[PDB]
Amino acid sequence: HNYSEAEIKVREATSNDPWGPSSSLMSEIADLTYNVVAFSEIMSMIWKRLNDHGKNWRHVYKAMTLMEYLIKTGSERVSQQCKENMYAVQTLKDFQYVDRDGKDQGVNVREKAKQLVALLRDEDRLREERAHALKTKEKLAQTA
Repeated sequence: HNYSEAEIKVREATSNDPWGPSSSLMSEIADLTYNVVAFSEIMSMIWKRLNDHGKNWRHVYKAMTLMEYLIKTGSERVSQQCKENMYAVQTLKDFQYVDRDGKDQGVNVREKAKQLVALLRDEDRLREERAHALKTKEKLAQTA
């Protein structure tokens, strides 16, 4: 069918464009993770966007950025499902992409993957990361 609004938001937040996802858009997606229907659509689209290679690395990098944000500020179900699909996060630590100009863009995906896995496996730390992230999200909504 047509994409749901939640799916459209995830695709925009992970678009193959030279700009990272805005905090405002990620915050909207985070709220939608509490919606039982939207949650599954959101997660599925993120896993799909992470499934890419080489020159399409921005899809992957931005999808990881969004996943990190949702792990920290969305429903606790996000982190739960990421832990259950840990392998799919771990594989990204080996992603490679050096462009035609010889510049290593893939090292960025590898670095973010490494720190994303650490965030998911360090259980005591996740509690503190969520508290700080949620406070940051609250301030975002209370500022222009």
